[PDB]
Amino acid sequence: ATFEIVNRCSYTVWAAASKGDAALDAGGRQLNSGESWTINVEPGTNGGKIWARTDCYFDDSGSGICKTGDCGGLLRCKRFGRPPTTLAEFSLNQYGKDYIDISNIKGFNVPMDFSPTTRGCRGVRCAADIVGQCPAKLKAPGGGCNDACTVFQTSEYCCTTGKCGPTEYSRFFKRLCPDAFSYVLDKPTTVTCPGSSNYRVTFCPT
Repeated sequence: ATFEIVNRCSYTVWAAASKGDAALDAGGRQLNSGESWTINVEPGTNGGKIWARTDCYFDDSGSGICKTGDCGGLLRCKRFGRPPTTLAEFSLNQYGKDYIDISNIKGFNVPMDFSPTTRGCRGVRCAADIVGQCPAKLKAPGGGCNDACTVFQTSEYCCTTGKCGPTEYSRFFKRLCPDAFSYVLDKPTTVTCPGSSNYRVTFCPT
């Protein structure tokens, strides 16, 4: 499946793509403002994620640091990124269908649209100014808006036993972005697409 990753932000981002125990395609790349990078994701990839990283520095070996979404200091991510990270999430070719969503469960750094480029389903978007509106206790000094689990490490925010409810913090994310997961047991906003759809992830779509 192809994913065209487009940076419409006025700032550089370092795109990342991983399924948590491996890179997807090269795993990451710099995208200056306006640039597009197309990756190929294998059929059957379960639990894939794409995200933006901000404020990165990499040496000539692809080792370094990012202020949001750092994946073990690698340009080419094999692992998931350090919160806060807005997440484009997907599982493809699942009993013949693909499933896509956006999640704020690991916080928010960059606005994004995640849409099919092929027929048969809608896209999802989280493009409100979550960083600007972020509650004081969730603001990340390194940049972005943390989720409450990251900040407070409670069973209720982290949904550790699978019984949690919505919270004042999750409701903030849900108010700003109704179309994204705000906590682990949120009413799902997952879209079912035809198996083997192709996609575009756009940072700063508005």
